[PDB]
Amino acid sequence: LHDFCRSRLLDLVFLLDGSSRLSEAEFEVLKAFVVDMMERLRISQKWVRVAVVEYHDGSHAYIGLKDRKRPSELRRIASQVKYAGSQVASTSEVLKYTLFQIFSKIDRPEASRIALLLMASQEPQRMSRNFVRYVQGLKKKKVIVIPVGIGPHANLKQIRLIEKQAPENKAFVLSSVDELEQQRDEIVSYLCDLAPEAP
Amino acid sequence: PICEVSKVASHLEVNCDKRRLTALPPDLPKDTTILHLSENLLYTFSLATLMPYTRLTQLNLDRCELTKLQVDGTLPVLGTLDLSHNQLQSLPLLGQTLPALTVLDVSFNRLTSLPLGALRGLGELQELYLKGNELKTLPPGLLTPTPKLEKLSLANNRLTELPAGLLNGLENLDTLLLQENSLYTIPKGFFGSHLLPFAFLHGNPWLCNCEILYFRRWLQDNAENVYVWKQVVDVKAVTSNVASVQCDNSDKFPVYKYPGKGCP
Repeated sequence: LHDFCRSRLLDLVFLLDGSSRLSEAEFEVLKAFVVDMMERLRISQKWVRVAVVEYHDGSHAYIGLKDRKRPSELRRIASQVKYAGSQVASTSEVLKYTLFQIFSKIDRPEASRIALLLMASQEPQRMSRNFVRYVQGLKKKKVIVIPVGIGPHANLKQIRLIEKQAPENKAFVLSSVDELEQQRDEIVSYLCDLAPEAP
Repeated sequence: PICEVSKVASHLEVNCDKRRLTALPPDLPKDTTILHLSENLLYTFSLATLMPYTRLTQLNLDRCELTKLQVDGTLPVLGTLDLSHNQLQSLPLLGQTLPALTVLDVSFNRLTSLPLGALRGLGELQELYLKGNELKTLPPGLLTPTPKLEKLSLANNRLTELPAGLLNGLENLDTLLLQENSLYTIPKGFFGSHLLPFAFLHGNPWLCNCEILYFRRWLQDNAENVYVWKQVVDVKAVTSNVASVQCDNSDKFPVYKYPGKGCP
């Protein structure tokens, strides 16, 4: 567990891209990134709660924030996320799910709320109608949305939309899934910095 | 000794889950805000025993095989009550006991019917979960005293009919779970002119005649708001699919595509 992120209070949500842009091997690295990401976070009901959601045309919820399982159990489910590899990875559907189904109420006002969006594709414009409204809606609920771009096929437009509305919404643009292993120590330095500490 | 007491932030949370407790343990701290009593041996339970704890705002009595919940006394600041997966054959009135209740979960029980004005007094209520019961009908003006309601779960029941004014007054409704029932039609002017982001209407034997015309009109304008709830193992997925709403007339034909042949 991190030395900086032990006394932190945070509710983290993992949104994994399930498009065909990332191969089944590249998606496995993304999963390995998430698992190693949680190993350095103090996973507990009092401290840091996690949520793993693999999304494509819809959203598959593997782990919920209100789940009462050991951190070892939560790591296996994250490492056993089935590769979808769909034609379309709707980022608007997963955020609409995050705004209404996951962040409907403020259960922990004493803790920060971060939605880690892992994107590597670009949904059709027919689905990007209410994207901005979903982003500003999470801002009103005080939710720091952090876009994580992987590769050249990442939705650069939707990245800029999130970063321009809130000052805390910083984005991560990577060229490959192998850069996740390099930046894993840096993203946590920002994730935990936005979270309050415990007396 | 047996129960765990932790100090997170300002409030105090006590966890007494899976301890073979038959009743409320003695010498509990009065400055408790959250009480966990999940999975125990509670035959009956009275809310009056929780009165000395005036800091309590959240309660969990799920999976305790509760047969009767006696509603004595009052809890001014209680907002969350969980009674899921129990043996409740009747829904107790929480109106005059829980005025600040915002979340109520009575899912996977055995509710055969609901009395008149079962939610009267729950003005601050926002969510109601009645999934996995045996509700066949609904009382008139059920969600009337709850205008701030946002999520309604009536899924996996045995509902055959629906009140036309069930969603009346709801201006904050964003989620509607009505799948896995025995519904055949949708009442005229049921959804109104309110925007409903989520609507689960699949798994129902919709009788596609001339009465379902209004339903099709709503599905064609709100196709982006129709979703499907499918669960494998513990993985729960929600995907938009307007074609899920299918006619009972076995062609596996989507309701929103059914042509109005012979209806004015």
